[PDB]
Amino acid sequence: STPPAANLSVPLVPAASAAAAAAAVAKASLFGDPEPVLDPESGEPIDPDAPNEFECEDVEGDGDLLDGLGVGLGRQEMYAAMLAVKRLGEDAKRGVSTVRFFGKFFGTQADYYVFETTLQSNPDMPEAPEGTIPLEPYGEGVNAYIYFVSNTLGGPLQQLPYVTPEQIKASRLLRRYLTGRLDAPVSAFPAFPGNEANYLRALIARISAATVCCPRGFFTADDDSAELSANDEWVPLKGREMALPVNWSHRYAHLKGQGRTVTHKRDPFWTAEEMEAGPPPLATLDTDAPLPAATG
Amino acid sequence: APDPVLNELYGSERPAVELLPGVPLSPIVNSCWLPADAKAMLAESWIPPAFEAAAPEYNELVRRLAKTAPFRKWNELTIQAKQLEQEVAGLKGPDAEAKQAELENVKVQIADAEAAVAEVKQSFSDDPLSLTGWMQALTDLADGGMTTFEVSGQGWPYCSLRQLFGEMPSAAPPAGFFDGVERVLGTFKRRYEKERGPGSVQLMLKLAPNVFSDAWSTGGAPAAVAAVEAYVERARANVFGPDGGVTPEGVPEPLDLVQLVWWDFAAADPLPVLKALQRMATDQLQVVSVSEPKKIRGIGLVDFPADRLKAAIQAGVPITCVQVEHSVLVRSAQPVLDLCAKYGIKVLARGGTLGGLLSAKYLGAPPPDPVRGDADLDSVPGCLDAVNNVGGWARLQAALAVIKGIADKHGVKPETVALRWQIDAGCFPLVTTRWSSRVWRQFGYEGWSSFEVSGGRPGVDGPLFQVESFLDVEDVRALAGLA
Amino acid sequence: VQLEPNITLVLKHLASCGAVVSAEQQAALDHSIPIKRIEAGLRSLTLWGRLTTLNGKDYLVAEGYNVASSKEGAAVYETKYFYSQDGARWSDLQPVDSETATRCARIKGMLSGDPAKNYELELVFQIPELAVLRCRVDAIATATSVIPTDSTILNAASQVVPNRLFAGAAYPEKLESYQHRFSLPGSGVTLSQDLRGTWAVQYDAFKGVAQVRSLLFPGYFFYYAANELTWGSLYVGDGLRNNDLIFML
Amino acid sequence: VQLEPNITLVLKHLASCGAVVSAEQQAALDHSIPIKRIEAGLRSLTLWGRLTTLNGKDYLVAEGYNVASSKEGAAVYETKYFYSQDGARWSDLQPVDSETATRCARIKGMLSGDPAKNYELELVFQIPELAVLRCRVDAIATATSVIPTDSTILNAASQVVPNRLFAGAAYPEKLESYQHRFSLPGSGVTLSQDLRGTWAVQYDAFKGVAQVRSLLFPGYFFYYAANELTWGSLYVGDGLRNNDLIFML
Amino acid sequence: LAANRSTLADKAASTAATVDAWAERQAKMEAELQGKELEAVRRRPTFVLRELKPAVASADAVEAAAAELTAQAEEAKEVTDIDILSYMMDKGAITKDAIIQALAVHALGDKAYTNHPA
Repeated sequence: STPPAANLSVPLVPAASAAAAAAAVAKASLFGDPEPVLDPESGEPIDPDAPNEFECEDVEGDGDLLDGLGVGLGRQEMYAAMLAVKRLGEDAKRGVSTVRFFGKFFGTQADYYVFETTLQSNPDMPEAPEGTIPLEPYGEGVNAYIYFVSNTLGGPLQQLPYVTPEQIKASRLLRRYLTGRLDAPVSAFPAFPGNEANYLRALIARISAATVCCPRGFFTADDDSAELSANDEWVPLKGREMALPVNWSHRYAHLKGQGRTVTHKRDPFWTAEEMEAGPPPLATLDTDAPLPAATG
Repeated sequence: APDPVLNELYGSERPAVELLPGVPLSPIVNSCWLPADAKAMLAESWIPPAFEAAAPEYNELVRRLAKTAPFRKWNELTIQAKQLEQEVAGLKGPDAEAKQAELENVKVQIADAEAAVAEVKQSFSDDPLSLTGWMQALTDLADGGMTTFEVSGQGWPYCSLRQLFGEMPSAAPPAGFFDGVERVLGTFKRRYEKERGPGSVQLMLKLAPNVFSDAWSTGGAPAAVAAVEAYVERARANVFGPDGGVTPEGVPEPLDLVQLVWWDFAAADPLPVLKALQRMATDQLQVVSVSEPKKIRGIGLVDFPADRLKAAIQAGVPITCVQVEHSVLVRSAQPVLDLCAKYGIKVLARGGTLGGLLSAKYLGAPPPDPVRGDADLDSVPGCLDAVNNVGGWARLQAALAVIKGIADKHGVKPETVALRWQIDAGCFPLVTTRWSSRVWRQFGYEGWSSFEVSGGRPGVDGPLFQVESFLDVEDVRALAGLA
Repeated sequence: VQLEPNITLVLKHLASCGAVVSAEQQAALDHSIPIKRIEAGLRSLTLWGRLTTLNGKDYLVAEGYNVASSKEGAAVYETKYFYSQDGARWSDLQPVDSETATRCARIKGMLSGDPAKNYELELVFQIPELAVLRCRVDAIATATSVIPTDSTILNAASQVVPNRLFAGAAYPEKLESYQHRFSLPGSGVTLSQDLRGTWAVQYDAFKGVAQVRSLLFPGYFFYYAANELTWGSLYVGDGLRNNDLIFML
Repeated sequence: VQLEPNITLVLKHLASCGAVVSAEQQAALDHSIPIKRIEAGLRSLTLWGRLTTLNGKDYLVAEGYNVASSKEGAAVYETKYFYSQDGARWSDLQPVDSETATRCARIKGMLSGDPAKNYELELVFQIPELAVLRCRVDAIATATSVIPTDSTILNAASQVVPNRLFAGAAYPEKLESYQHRFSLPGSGVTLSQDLRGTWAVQYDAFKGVAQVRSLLFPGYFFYYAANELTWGSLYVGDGLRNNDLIFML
Repeated sequence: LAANRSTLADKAASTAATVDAWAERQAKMEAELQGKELEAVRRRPTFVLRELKPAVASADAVEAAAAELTAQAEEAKEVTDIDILSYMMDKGAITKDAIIQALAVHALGDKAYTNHPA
């Protein structure tokens, strides 16, 4: 009795896999040094680009921490993330000063890799129209960092635009799976002002403002400003003390319900949205809002 | 009227066709795979008792010189001189003076023709790239009847993937894959057009933009149009040298055709690049007065699916030809054939012989092995993929036995049958040229390298370039049954 | 062509999706999977998944069957389920009667850590947390358990056995290439016969690895490598169900 | 059962034997082996070993082959070798002549990392380093290449293909269970018809894993996991065999 | 099963024999090609001396040169067409360009004016 799936005759590689081949080549290029390429029409070598001088963090180290905790991506993906961070910070066309790996967003057709970077020259932000909540300029609470998003590690790398309070307010109303491509209508109702990229940027803003933390006492909050100066006298806690949520604090400013880190009051009465007072800047994770009670 | 070249060479009544209103098209198109790199090929030089019978001067030049237009004109002028001398000797009257004036005119014509003959004979020896192996190969190919060419090479997936989908440094020139092939074909074109004919040899390029690159993705439509314009400029610099790129009247001479090959459709739609190439193919009138003269005479597409080709038709793009893979054993793209028949656009058939795998050998042989390597084929892993898509080596053996029987029925090589099957389906064939003592092997002929055995005849056979097919109804039934 | 999915290849191919386990728990698994496999007399025992709790002490859950037979048109596997807070020591998950199996589906929210927790529901009903965990595992297994088609065959005496001559699934991108475990080999039932938009397949043609994610249960992943025929699946995350599927898509 | 050996399995089961690769090289292999495999027409291409060098840029060597035929009473695998200093880019490892290999044999100590070096032998002879590396690699490959006995089988057209109905080597703690790949499947020549003390075998019966170490070449290791039915071999060290073996036994 | 083994071995041997036969046929063809080329190379000097239709050298001139070569040889080895032609070009009566021109005129074939009736 011949079994059902006896044999099949397929080519070595499907003839419709150019995109996967390009992604694989881009991810492989992250390793080693770029070999010099001789020019066409002659034998003279093409001089490589002069690299940019940037700053980053230890990606193998926190990859090891996350592997020890059993969270995050694999240890074989954190190394590629390090190499992608190095490639991004090393490029001269897009001049960054600091780089950091935000994370990874799943999708129904592709996934998003997100890096938060500050630039050496912030681009131009169009002025807020009349009758709308004024936008936060680059460097402020919601637009402190500029984000880059790619589909596969390495490869192309787009820059997400800034985020406006309207987009943040509209994002809190809807609930979607990310299609994986950056040009896709998020929703018809509730209406969303933008394509997939704007929704992704708003989600990133909310998540970053909610779930980016630093160990307690690491920083000291500026007495009148909203700045954090590194604490010189900080004594590390050891072992399982960093499992209690009382020993962590919010590293970024609380996102108000208006759509901004700081409320914009009209000039004279005010609504309750404008009088929204938040927590102290370095807010502990213990003093956070619990989820609603379930049936059980 | 039939093509004069194909009339004398094969007794063929086939009338010449035109791909575009200006440029003609040969019955079979030669895809040009370089055997070595262009650098190792552009450096080759033909220049090495009181008499050397084996010296290239007495052997190669006497054949390459008699094929030039100045020498033919010299011979014809001598013929007319002798004739008109005969009649003027016969007449001996008042008309004899006018005829003697005609003889003096043809005498000065002979003088200038002989000066040109000496000029071209000197031009033979003062350039190294002429008379080499590959230049002679392409010259013989063009003199055989297949004057159209096609830049191609090892391609996705059997090639370096870093040279296709890799990010070049910023300082690098805007040169893409299939670069040196253009330079070699341009050198051949200029040499051939200097020897004989103003526009005798055609050339159909190939544009393969790396749509996965960072610049293409982050740029947009202006980046795409800038990239295609840069490619067109570089291709003009390649086909025509820095001098001679423009006609003496001041209007640039345009390219023959540009083939667009797209890598992924769900990544980036080819509408912007198609519109840009259309605008480069059309000249923008102002009042009437021509402005921005055409740089490309036509646009073709490669391996687009039927739906995408229809979508490109629906956007106004003047597509003139499409090349697809459609052989006697592979019939995966039938819809494209019907769509092109409806819209009246030429179609080119790559494959046919599965890369020389339908030859006299392999009839009972084991499958070729990549690591060990086979040289009669062009790409071993591509041949194995073709075998797997057919189904296996056993099915290919059965099909090759059937084809060999059909061939021996008439007396033709086992590959002319497949090529004539391709021609009968309307599509134009696309055969890969062969190199280095394997010349004419793509048509099945063997031991055709030396002049002693060839005698100047082409390594093809007449039945392939014929208006009426030599395939009887039983043969057609068998080949249709091959599937 | 494989007979049982590896625990290392699954963790390697599903690491990107976040389906990872702690290194200490991984070594403990490597040691203590055969111990429980021999202590329980099971020919097959693999890690089924990992469920999150209100503590760091997640539940690692492993399933194992001794016999698997065709019964009333259903490929019934006599599965046994075991749970462990750490990779070292395993306990059993006793099946749940229908009354509590219906009174356990109304309890929502992510579980606590101690398996001796009693939920109180509405007179008051006391239900153990282990019952709730068993219900959630059963629901996910009913909805999701996925294997490539034709990977199983029916022999004499009506037993489903691995198809040793399985040559692989052509078109791994298509959902038709995959089927539930409890579908009979003869029946042409696949994941295509499910709801239209509840399964997302992303296939890398170059590396030949297809990846199927469940959208109705967001934490279920299944990889299938075709160059070497190796398929595995894991559920990572809480066991709750995604009701409002229509709005999200 | 398995179609091709899995690199992660090899690195996981040979971790004790000291055959290890760096993290960067491991990831680079994971991403780069398929690319080089598909660039050529090779159905198979896997890591062969890691030879140690003097500067610190170890030579990673991989080997591949398309089809496995039987010819002159032996299994002749037409192989192709590639080397690298980093896991990213793979370069060809050219085959050497006969007299060049005889001269190869006279160079001892670890070869340096730079592939542009030249060694001087004796009338003087210049020996490139890549030639020495290929000589050593082919020597080790010829000497020791283990697969479990009858894990392959002949077929129509007489090609040595895998045996999809492989029952598993019985008594796998003995050398009669393993054989050189060159030995034909039908023949009874196995790992016991060579010298009596040039192979060591350790066996864990509970986990069912066997480790075969070559003593002629102290860097060659092999594993056979019986429960999963997966086998694989690796080489780590310089390509020198210990001629002073007898005093060591 | 014994017969199956025997038949499989026979089939493999048959395929190997086919491959070897193709290789030896190719080698024989190449050898015959080399023989033809060598024969043509040997033949060429006589052809260019005494059988070109556009007469590079008149019969009287070439026979006189051959007679002088024979006389100078006897005073000292046998005359050869290659030696006759080499001595003739060293004498300067025949230039290389005339050889090339006549050979091209001949290679024109039927299109040559010599083959033309007038």
